[PDB]
Amino acid sequence: AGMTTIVRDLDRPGSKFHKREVVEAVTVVDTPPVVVVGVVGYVETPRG
Amino acid sequence: KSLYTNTSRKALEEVSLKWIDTASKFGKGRFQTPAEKHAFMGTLKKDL
Amino acid sequence: SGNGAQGTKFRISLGLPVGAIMNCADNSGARNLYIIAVKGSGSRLNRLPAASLGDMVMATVKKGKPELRKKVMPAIVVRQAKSWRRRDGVFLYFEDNAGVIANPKGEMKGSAITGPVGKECADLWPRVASNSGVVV
Amino acid sequence: MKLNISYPVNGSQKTFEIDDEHRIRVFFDKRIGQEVDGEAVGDEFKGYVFKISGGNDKQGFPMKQGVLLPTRIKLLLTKNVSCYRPRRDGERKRKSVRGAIVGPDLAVLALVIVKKGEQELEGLTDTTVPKRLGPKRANNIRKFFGLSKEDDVRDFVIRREVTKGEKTYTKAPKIQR
Amino acid sequence: MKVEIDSFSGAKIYPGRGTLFVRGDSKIFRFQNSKSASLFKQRKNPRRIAWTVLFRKHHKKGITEEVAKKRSRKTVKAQRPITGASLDLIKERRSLKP
RNA sequence: UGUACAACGGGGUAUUGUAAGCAGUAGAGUAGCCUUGUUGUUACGAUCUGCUGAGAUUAAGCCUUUGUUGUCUGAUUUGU
RNA sequence: GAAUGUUACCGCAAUAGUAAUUGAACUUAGUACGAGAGGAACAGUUCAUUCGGAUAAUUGGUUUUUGCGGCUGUCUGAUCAGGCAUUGCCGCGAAGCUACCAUCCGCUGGAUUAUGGCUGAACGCCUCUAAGUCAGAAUCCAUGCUAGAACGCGGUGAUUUC
RNA sequence: GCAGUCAAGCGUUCAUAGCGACAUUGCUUUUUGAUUCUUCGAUGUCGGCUCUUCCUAUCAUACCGAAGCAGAAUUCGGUAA
RNA sequence: GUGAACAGCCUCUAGUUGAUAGAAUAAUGUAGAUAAGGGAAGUCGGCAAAAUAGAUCCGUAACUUCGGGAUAAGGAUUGGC
Ligand SMILES: [Mg+2]
Ligand SMILES: [Mg+2]
Ligand SMILES: [Mg+2]
Ligand SMILES: [Mg+2]
Ligand SMILES: [Mg+2]
Ligand SMILES: [Mg+2]
Ligand SMILES: [Mg+2]
Ligand SMILES: [Mg+2]
Ligand SMILES: [Mg+2]
Ligand SMILES: [Mg+2]
Ligand SMILES: [Mg+2]
Ligand SMILES: [Mg+2]
Ligand SMILES: [Mg+2]
Ligand SMILES: [Mg+2]
Ligand SMILES: [Mg+2]
Ligand SMILES: [Mg+2]
Ligand SMILES: [Mg+2]
Ligand SMILES: [Mg+2]
Ligand SMILES: [Mg+2]
Ligand SMILES: [Mg+2]
Ligand SMILES: [Mg+2]
Ligand SMILES: [Mg+2]
Ligand SMILES: [Mg+2]
Ligand SMILES: [Mg+2]
Ligand SMILES: [Mg+2]
Ligand SMILES: [Mg+2]
Ligand SMILES: [Mg+2]
Ligand SMILES: [Mg+2]
Ligand SMILES: [Mg+2]
Ligand SMILES: [Mg+2]
Ligand SMILES: [Mg+2]
Ligand SMILES: [Mg+2]
Ligand SMILES: [Mg+2]
Ligand SMILES: [Mg+2]
Ligand SMILES: [Mg+2]
Ligand SMILES: [Mg+2]
Ligand SMILES: [Mg+2]
Ligand SMILES: [Mg+2]
Ligand SMILES: [Mg+2]
Ligand SMILES: [Mg+2]
Ligand SMILES: [Mg+2]
Ligand SMILES: [Mg+2]
Ligand SMILES: [Mg+2]
Ligand SMILES: [Mg+2]
Ligand SMILES: [Mg+2]
Ligand SMILES: [Mg+2]
Ligand SMILES: [Mg+2]
Ligand SMILES: [Mg+2]
Ligand SMILES: [Mg+2]
Ligand SMILES: [Mg+2]
Ligand SMILES: [Mg+2]
Ligand SMILES: [Mg+2]
Ligand SMILES: [Mg+2]
Ligand SMILES: [Mg+2]
Ligand SMILES: [Mg+2]
Ligand SMILES: [Mg+2]
Ligand SMILES: [Mg+2]
Ligand SMILES: [Mg+2]
Ligand SMILES: [Mg+2]
Ligand SMILES: [Mg+2]
Ligand SMILES: [Mg+2]
Repeated sequence: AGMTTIVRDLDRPGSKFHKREVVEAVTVVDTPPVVVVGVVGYVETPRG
Repeated sequence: KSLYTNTSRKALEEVSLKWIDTASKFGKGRFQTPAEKHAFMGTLKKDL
Repeated sequence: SGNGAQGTKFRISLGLPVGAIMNCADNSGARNLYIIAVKGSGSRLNRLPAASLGDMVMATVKKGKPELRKKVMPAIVVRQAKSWRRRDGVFLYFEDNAGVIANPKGEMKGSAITGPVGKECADLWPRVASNSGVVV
Repeated sequence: MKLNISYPVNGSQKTFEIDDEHRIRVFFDKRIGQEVDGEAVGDEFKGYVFKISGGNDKQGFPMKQGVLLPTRIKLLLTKNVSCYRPRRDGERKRKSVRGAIVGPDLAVLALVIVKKGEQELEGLTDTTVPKRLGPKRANNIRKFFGLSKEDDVRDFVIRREVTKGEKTYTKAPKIQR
Repeated sequence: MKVEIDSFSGAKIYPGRGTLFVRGDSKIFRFQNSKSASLFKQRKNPRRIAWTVLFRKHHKKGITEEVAKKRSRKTVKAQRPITGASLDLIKERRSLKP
């Protein structure tokens, strides 16, 4: 779909930014349920 | 699904969002919601 | 950075390539600082090395006391101007480039610092913190 | 952050602490004087209306009615103004001052119960503390009893008892005008 | 998370958004966009640029029912008497006459 | 021949910075006629203010749509 | 892109390519070692350099959005609204493109080299070596990642009557 | 230009940790010579810029063996391009 | 008309509207522009480009053949009504 920004506290002991907010870019992908219509079954061979 | 079981610390961190930006990407978005935009601006020559 | 710097610096946009002249910010006698090198910087064919806020460069004094001129000495960037971006989200820039002359340990030659100082440098160089008025 | 709450009808006060960003949040962006309903802040206070009267931030700097702003600024203060007691006639000092608009930086919010909720708040509505002093000036004694210039104050002046081990003394003011 | 506001125009500046300027004398300006930020550098005066809060405030634009009254006041009347005098004999001597 | 498709139109989202028109005891001022002013009157005046965050533009690779109008069998070729 | 019945969908994997690099701070630790002066490292943590592959939420750059406004000179009697000045000029400017000027991401198994070893004869002793064997590197093979043989291949759908 | 063999010496003592005279065996073809085979009915000079790839006689980085290696630093050597 | 102007830019009279055309807007070009921070570090070399500019007022060094150097340099101002 697209991108937006996030704000969140950071959990990273040792870091200068432990327990501090950071702003971070994120992507969003549209994800309606997938529908299951088939099964396909593979076998091992000396040719792959 | 990832091909390995990362331990990274960076992987493993359990984030918890605080705020998701939601202003218009179609320009310099000043407002999260139409409600917020009403608040700040007041009545316009359209409107009620 | 490096010797005498306790702490690290998250990367900040480079604003001062070699040849940059920045305002000298202390009271040591020096009016400006001409950057001839950046410490701990690496190498790529044709890249200028460049300083950022809180970097230690190697500089000379183009304008100032004659006792301060004609030699290379270490100094520290305290104000940038090229905008750069903190992890908290903000793009921020000062109104001038400026540094303060210092010794390899990171101790300051002078005793005051005129103007504001960027935190990322304050955090990085104790005696620079000391002589600061407004940080950020 | 501490809420410092007064019930001026009773003369009471007690403080209250709150560790809830969402409950706390209600006071944000409000100013001194603005009124605030109760149920949000706590279920104790369901009903109760609070007038915001001031308070300190960390570093302790006081709020100041009128400034607006939700930050801190340095102001030039004078005689007869809050947050400054002049040491010398004609002295004015430049001094940091916290804004009047509430924010998460405040150590203490100063609230003043304006009217009472559906329930009693322990050390506040259930305890009452009497005025230290009584009327001293002649006509103030008259109005504090509604008297008309006929009744002669001398005996309406209040009298405070005090024991000297095995002696109990009675001392009144000294009427004036 | 704090929503800042635009030094020049007075717009809300949600996080990481617009730019921050630290002036020569440690005064910190905040712009929400290059628009406000250019006008600022141009030495334009907010109170003359019509779309700004500051301008509208100054010109009293669309404030309407903020000048509208309210219903805010107390309702007290309770005696505590005088500390030290027995608050008992302060209501039976409180019987007035007119 | 339908949760169709398109062209408009509407609403949103943006950009700019307050449209034309009209009005005004705002305006350095200026003319003209007298009944020569106890705001005299009639008009002119860069700009200002009000209606007016208005007007304009906004998919051409933004979003949306119960509205309007329209479109929905031409051509060629393929086989173990 | 012809031809291997047609057409469509989903896949296999021969062969070929292949990628990650280096530093510092903290901590270890003022420790081990040392008369003293001095003075490490492994494990752990935070960042960085050089390189690469993307991406455009944010910030920045670009402007024929000739979108909105402003300006000069002229021309349309004035007004409104405009034309011309090889894009007249100026401020702002969405969208797209885009930058260590912006953000995000860069995998883990095996087998080996040097070398140190086991057991162990030759040579009753002794030997890491002769047989056999353990451990082992920014190496190598795979995992992973990119093509996909247009003369390598599998599974599956539908397959024309004037 | 680079690498060996012998080992008298150097290295407080001690040939060979690290070196190494007198001699002497080689390798290399980015030095310079020597030659004149190809090109004089023409194969565009020097340097730089850009960009690929290759070699190893390895400067750094990985893992090692040695030291006149206490530590820190360094030097010698191996597998390594 | 603007303007110092036979300049540039717009216009009247007169004259042209001739120069293969259509559809797209990949690379690389030619010609025209812009870029954050730095500011010649690029390069044989500031090559190219950028910067400056009109008019009124103020202010103007070395040196000199006393004529200059000189718009030296450096500044302020500029619309409409
Ligand atoms: Mg956008
Ligand atoms: Mg100074
Ligand atoms: Mg170069
Ligand atoms: Mg000089
Ligand atoms: Mg000090
Ligand atoms: Mg008296
Ligand atoms: Mg800009
Ligand atoms: Mg922009
Ligand atoms: Mg149609
Ligand atoms: Mg308006
Ligand atoms: Mg296109
Ligand atoms: Mg409609
Ligand atoms: Mg056939
Ligand atoms: Mg320590
Ligand atoms: Mg010793
Ligand atoms: Mg590299
Ligand atoms: Mg225009
Ligand atoms: Mg008109
Ligand atoms: Mg022309
Ligand atoms: Mg853009
Ligand atoms: Mg990169
Ligand atoms: Mg991989
Ligand atoms: Mg794997
Ligand atoms: Mg294997
Ligand atoms: Mg053994
Ligand atoms: Mg072995
Ligand atoms: Mg063997
Ligand atoms: Mg043997
Ligand atoms: Mg590797
Ligand atoms: Mg094929
Ligand atoms: Mg097949
Ligand atoms: Mg000999
Ligand atoms: Mg020896
Ligand atoms: Mg000897
Ligand atoms: Mg050579
Ligand atoms: Mg010959
Ligand atoms: Mg020859
Ligand atoms: Mg020849
Ligand atoms: Mg020839
Ligand atoms: Mg030729
Ligand atoms: Mg040739
Ligand atoms: Mg070798
Ligand atoms: Mg070895
Ligand atoms: Mg020895
Ligand atoms: Mg290589
Ligand atoms: Mg090789
Ligand atoms: Mg090779
Ligand atoms: Mg002719
Ligand atoms: Mg021609
Ligand atoms: Mg053509
Ligand atoms: Mg630039
Ligand atoms: Mg400069
Ligand atoms: Mg040079
Ligand atoms: Mg220079
Ligand atoms: Mg050079
Ligand atoms: Mg030359
Ligand atoms: Mg040269
Ligand atoms: Mg030139
Ligand atoms: Mg310019
Ligand atoms: Mg001269
Ligand atoms: Mg004037």
